Amino acid sequence: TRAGMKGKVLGKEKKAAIIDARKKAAESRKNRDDKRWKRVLANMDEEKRKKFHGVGNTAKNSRVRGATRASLLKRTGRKPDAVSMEATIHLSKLLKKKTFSKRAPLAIKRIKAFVGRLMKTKDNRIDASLNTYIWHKGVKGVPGRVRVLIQRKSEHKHFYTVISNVPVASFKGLTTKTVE
Amino acid sequence: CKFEHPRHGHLGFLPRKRSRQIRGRARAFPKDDATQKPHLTSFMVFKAGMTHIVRDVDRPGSKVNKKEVVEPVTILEAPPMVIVGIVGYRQTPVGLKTIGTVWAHHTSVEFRRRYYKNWKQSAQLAFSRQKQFANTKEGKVAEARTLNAFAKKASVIRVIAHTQLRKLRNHRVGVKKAHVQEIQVNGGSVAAKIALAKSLLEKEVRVDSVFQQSEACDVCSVTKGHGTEGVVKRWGVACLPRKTHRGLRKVACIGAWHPARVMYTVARAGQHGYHHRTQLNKKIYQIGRSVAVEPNQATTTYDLTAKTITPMGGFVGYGTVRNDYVMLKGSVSGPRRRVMTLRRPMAPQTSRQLKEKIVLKFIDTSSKIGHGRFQTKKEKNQWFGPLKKDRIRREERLR
RNA sequence: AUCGAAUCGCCACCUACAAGACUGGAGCUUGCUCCCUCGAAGGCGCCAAGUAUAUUCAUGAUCACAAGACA
RNA sequence: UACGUCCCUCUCCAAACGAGAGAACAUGCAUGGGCUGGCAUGAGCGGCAUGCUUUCGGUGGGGCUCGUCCCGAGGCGCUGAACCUUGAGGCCUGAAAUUUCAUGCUCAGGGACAC
RNA sequence: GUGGGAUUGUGAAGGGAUCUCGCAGGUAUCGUGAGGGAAGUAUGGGGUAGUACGAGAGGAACUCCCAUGCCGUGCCUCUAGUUUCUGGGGUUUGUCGAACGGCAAGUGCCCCGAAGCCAUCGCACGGUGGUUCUCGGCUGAACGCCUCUAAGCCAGAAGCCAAUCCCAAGACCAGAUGCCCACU
RNA sequence: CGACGUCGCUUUUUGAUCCUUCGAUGUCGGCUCUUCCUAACCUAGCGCCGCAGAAGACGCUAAGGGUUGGAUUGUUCACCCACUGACAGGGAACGUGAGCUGGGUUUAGACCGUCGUGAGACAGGUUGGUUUUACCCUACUUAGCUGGAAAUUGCGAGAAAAAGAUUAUCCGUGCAAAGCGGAGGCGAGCGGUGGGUAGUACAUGGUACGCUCAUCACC
RNA sequence: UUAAUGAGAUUCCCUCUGUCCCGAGUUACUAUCUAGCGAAACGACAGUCAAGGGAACGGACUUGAAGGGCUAAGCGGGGA
RNA sequence: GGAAGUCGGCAAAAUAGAUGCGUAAGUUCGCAAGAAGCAUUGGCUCUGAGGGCAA
RNA sequence: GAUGUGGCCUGGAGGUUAGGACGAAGCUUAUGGCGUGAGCCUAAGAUGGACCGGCCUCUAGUGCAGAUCUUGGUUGGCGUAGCAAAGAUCUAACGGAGAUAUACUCAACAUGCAACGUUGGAUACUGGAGCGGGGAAGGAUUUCGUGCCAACGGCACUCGUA
RNA sequence: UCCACCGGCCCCGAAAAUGGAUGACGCU
RNA sequence: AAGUUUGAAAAGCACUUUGGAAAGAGAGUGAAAUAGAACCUGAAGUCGUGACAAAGACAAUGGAAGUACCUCCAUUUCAAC
Ligand SMILES: [K+]
Ligand SMILES: [Mg+2]
Ligand SMILES: [Mg+2]
Ligand SMILES: [Mg+2]
Ligand SMILES: [Mg+2]
Ligand SMILES: [Mg+2]
Ligand SMILES: [Mg+2]
Ligand SMILES: [Mg+2]
Ligand SMILES: [Mg+2]
Ligand SMILES: [Mg+2]
Ligand SMILES: [Mg+2]
Ligand SMILES: [Mg+2]
Ligand SMILES: [Mg+2]
Ligand SMILES: [Mg+2]
Ligand SMILES: [Mg+2]
Ligand SMILES: [Mg+2]
Ligand SMILES: [Mg+2]
Ligand SMILES: [Mg+2]
Ligand SMILES: [Mg+2]
Ligand SMILES: [Mg+2]
Ligand SMILES: [Mg+2]
Ligand SMILES: [Mg+2]
Ligand SMILES: [Mg+2]
Ligand SMILES: [Mg+2]
Ligand SMILES: [Mg+2]
Ligand SMILES: [Mg+2]
Ligand SMILES: [Mg+2]
Ligand SMILES: [Mg+2]
Ligand SMILES: [Mg+2]
Ligand SMILES: [Mg+2]
Ligand SMILES: [Mg+2]
Ligand SMILES: [Mg+2]
Ligand SMILES: [Mg+2]
Ligand SMILES: [Mg+2]
Ligand SMILES: [Mg+2]
Ligand SMILES: [Mg+2]
Ligand code: NA
Ligand code: NA
Ligand code: NA
Ligand code: NA
Ligand code: NA
Ligand code: NA
Ligand code: NA
Ligand code: NA
Repeated sequence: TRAGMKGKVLGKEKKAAIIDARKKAAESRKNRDDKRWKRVLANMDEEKRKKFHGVGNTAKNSRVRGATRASLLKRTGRKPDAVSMEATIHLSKLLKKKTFSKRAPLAIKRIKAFVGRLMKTKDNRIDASLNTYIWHKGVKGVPGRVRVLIQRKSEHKHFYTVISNVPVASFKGLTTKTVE
Repeated sequence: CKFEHPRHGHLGFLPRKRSRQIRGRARAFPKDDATQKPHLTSFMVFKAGMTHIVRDVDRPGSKVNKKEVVEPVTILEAPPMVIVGIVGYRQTPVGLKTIGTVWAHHTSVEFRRRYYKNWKQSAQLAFSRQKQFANTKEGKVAEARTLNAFAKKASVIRVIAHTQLRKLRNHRVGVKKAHVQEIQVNGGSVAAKIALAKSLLEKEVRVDSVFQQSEACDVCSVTKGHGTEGVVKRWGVACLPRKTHRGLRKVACIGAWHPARVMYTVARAGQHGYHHRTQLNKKIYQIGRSVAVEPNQATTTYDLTAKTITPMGGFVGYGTVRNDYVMLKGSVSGPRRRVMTLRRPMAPQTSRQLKEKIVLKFIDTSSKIGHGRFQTKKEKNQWFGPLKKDRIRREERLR
């Protein structure tokens, strides 16, 4: 980042103070607009009120007009050193039109990269079950989807992941979950 | 003493280099007529996609007179622009020089992000000192002096306009920093131009205030890019016979012995596409309102079905047209999502075709994914009826 | 703040303009006569702020980039 | 010194590589759901029955055992079903909807210049 | 002056001295437009009209306006081509004991196939002012008269030049701007 | 249009010469592609005819644009079919072979005719007969980075700028007018950013606006 | 003169087709970028043009006109 | 569209197995001949025919 | 093309004079001086380590820029052309110096990459006219075990017909 | 004043292929 | 092809340190390790590095005259000179 935003230059306190200042500015704008739009909508007529659609956060199945979605995210804090999640990877979207004799090794590399980005880990080990599942229709017959179990662990502190196959009958309706 | 044919390509579009900018920029404006009312001459739009229309033709003598025709059209989304500044130009023996800029008292975040590579992590100081200064009495005097200089020395007045990407709530147009262009004010005296521009300051301008429905416009845009291309595609030269040693898709002779060098008129491989073009005489077939105000965008007097300008499944790679838009007859240079400039026409608008009043009878809104055969989702629903998944949904509803 | 320099005419009167087969003005006789601002100077500047009763200059020693220069 | 710029990172209107357009905790990315579309009716099971559809309707040229229950390409039903649908990179979380999106990941961005 | 470096090759440690370099610009937009490139070009039909001319046979052209060649620049709505989305089916031989899932035949082969790319195989768009030639005139001498020229003028070609269009500041733009810094 | 005479011009023919190249400048045609010329076929204007009209002849300015598809032939030339507004003529190392192609030509094999006693010959016919190399420089096409006006240096100062105690000692307007109008501190003014509140406006999440408390600056 | 035979030479017809009109799309391996490895040919000196003369076709000479430096991918006009 | 390409159908496309039917000129009577052409072939469930040993 | 030169230079010989460990020859030079020049001479080596200069005469395999010159070395091109037939590898554990290799800040990503041999598992190929199992010719220790990776195995190696 | 004839300078006669050459600019 | 021609003696670099090793940094021997092993001298050419000179594009080199800056060079002068 730029010099005036570097962690090692500002230090913890100043970085936190600048961060809270930006947040409180955005928050002041959000609350002012919230109050202004609520009262302006209230003192308006039914023809106009319906004319205005979901401005003052009135419509259902909508975002919050006031702020960003990420600013509404509750930051639970530090994830533990040891953590396990189950996730689908859409492999065919990554392997489309790839040379047929490269499909399975490419799938291994794409899975390693996917998990490494997810877990901030460069040591990403493939369990025998996942490698067997990926290769079980030969080099060019990689399945379009795979459900993997990701287990990060520690042994400075060194983090590595173990990725194993999760056999599933269907992929429909499966999202990413945390497993203990 | 040989067989003869014309050369390949137009030497007036040289060099075939990548355009300096991605935005379409007018290199000239229409001749200024002081007898007309002051008016803006340009507007920035975004290409969403294409469809086709049916209309009846009013052209006596033609074999299609009083007959239906179908025309492909291009849909360009036109959210309103915001006027943020005034610039004046004085004429000198070495060309136009700008006298100065009168900035608005308040600018959008979108306009100010245009001054940054990384806005979110920046100090965000753009125009802060200017605001604090112009707000005062010395700043008010400096603004008055700049405006008086415009009145005294300017022959040309332009406004600084920028686009609103927040209102263009498009998910594939990733850019959040506003596009900025100078829009020339034509018509009236210089004082009248300055008055119109001063009234326009910090205000929103809609595309229907610059253009009218049945008129034509010129389009400044950059063409789709293809990277490095060979002479066959880039220039249209013939392919060589199958028997040719070392390759067929090339120019056999790139020159005579003398001059003992290669001329600039010989076709070579290189950049193709991503060029700026000006593309005059595009007829405006419709200036639509945003769907949140008028949702029956594609409804005509002959097709009463309520539908929007967005085809079933959306414009491919673009999404929904959420704002005001312009329906242009035919095609325009450049891909979807690319910002383009509509300019008031420079060619004479006195032909029968260019004056013709356009009345649309049908606007196709079928799916642009795969041979769309339904105009609306209700038409598809009444073709298929209850499917299995709808029955499951109702089964869940009853429990 | 390096930095020592080469350059030696200033101006708020030239720093507007046009014509050279007609240049200040007339006349009728049209190339001569009569009038004038009389047709060939941009203003200063060159050692007393002004034309005179003055007043410090050395030895920087007989040439040397003027050893000095906001006129 | 400060603004800031670039690299790492992410996207694709760019693209041989440079360069470009962008983003910088952002519905940004991921995975689901819905839409839009493609193909053409999946596996399994079954034959007037606890099956299918809402009172109806329910095979097969032949063949084999002891009227029944077996083998049999194919057919019918559940079933416009099953699967695929963004990826070099379709749509929807900002018009309305018999439904019109849901979730979870990010937890002080790192580095170098500017100097 | 300030700072940072360094001298020539035979040890070490301190002193000078002398060189050299930095000491003011960065970064982000909008524009100008000198110079260069340069592009549109043909045919037909309607009507004029079966008329002007002509004994008659025969037999025209422009205002206009309707198309079409070629060339040029693009585009992908449609139609067409293309498929390693090996998408969904189907089908042969072999093969995992069978069904299933498939797999091998360097994409097995066959039908259909989105997206993208793409065809005068599809669709869109292609503009205005000067200045002259050849030549015809006006006024008008030389030279009474005359004369188109000799001094002046006028009209004037798909020519030339500029506009529009493409690149564009080594064309070094004291063009205008945003923000830091330096100067102040 | 032009006898018989006479004067030119041009290097798109062939001859004449033998100056360059024999320690090698790839050799016909076609294909592809670009450019140039005009002695103009078509396209634009204009004169003139024996010019009634239509069709044409001849000339002038004009080279901006255009000038095809095929049968036989290695062919260039030709001449036949057809289209067309027209199917003009030339140059570029008889443009163009590390661009191709290799039909012809021009080695070695072989057949014929003629010639020769013969080996063999033919300026005659016939058939078969390796087409090599670019990663260097320039040129051209695209594609990046980057100094620089004393074209790197001098400190060597020139604005298609303003107009004044010599640009200092205010701001506006006006003709480079005449004048005319504003311009130790506290408080005030004017504003930038935050609280409270109140409509409204704009395309409607996000800015502006009236009142008050806070701070900040400049005056 | 000859049936049969022929990787012999020639002409025509049916079929067929990207040979062509007139090109377009896809694949593998390259080129391309990276790690490791790493040559040769060739090499007077060098490389922007116009005209002129000149051993009668100059990169150097005369007179003009251009030319900021350094680079990546190509390309076959010239380097007779 | 179908050789208009090209010196020249070069290259490529095309034909295709098996079975039945059918097959010209010419001829050294052997051939020509797979001349040319026409048709049929899957999967299932069956039926027929084609044998050997012993009393 | 001819000729001259108390003209220059080199290896040896007869003479005569000198020099050298307090530094000969050789070699280096912004290292000056002298000569029209061939060259000579000095200086300095922060060079060297043992021979050698001048002058007269004698003598010769006696002076180089080029011969598609001979031999050796170097060199731009150039980190370039390229190392593309024979389809192909993946995964864990073990072994190994071959790593999880770090200044401050820093939880891990964004600061040690890339590559190995063995075993297990997976995937594929050869497809009996075989990268199967044995012989002649030819080769002659390449066979086997242990060890070891300097060179060689046009990349790599912990492996090897080294 | 016009008739013929003869000089000077200028003009016509006077068309080629990369953009170009009294050496260049220019000179009346 | 190829002189082993280190040095007077092998006195052929113990020992420390880090590196897997090769080696590096120290320390020793020696008059001298630019005498460290096929090691005397160690040229040219080519290359690296530090300091400096600058320098558009006139290919570079070259001539002649100056000038700016340098000069581990030579020579001369330094007072009745
Ligand atoms: K490499
Ligand atoms: Mg693209
Ligand atoms: Mg060939
Ligand atoms: Mg002086
Ligand atoms: Mg990509
Ligand atoms: Mg909605
Ligand atoms: Mg398609
Ligand atoms: Mg397979
Ligand atoms: Mg030669
Ligand atoms: Mg040669
Ligand atoms: Mg040659
Ligand atoms: Mg060749
Ligand atoms: Mg060839
Ligand atoms: Mg042959
Ligand atoms: Mg034969
Ligand atoms: Mg044969
Ligand atoms: Mg083709
Ligand atoms: Mg290459
Ligand atoms: Mg030349
Ligand atoms: Mg030469
Ligand atoms: Mg070449
Ligand atoms: Mg033919
Ligand atoms: Mg032909
Ligand atoms: Mg063939
Ligand atoms: Mg017969
Ligand atoms: Mg026959
Ligand atoms: Mg048959
Ligand atoms: Mg001689
Ligand atoms: Mg000897
Ligand atoms: Mg000799
Ligand atoms: Mg010689
Ligand atoms: Mg390479
Ligand atoms: Mg196999
Ligand atoms: Mg074998
Ligand atoms: Mg190796
Ligand atoms: Mg002269
Ligand atoms: Na120009
Ligand atoms: Na299609
Ligand atoms: Na198809
Ligand atoms: Na005979
Ligand atoms: Na190159
Ligand atoms: Na020599
Ligand atoms: Na390779
Ligand atoms: Na010692």
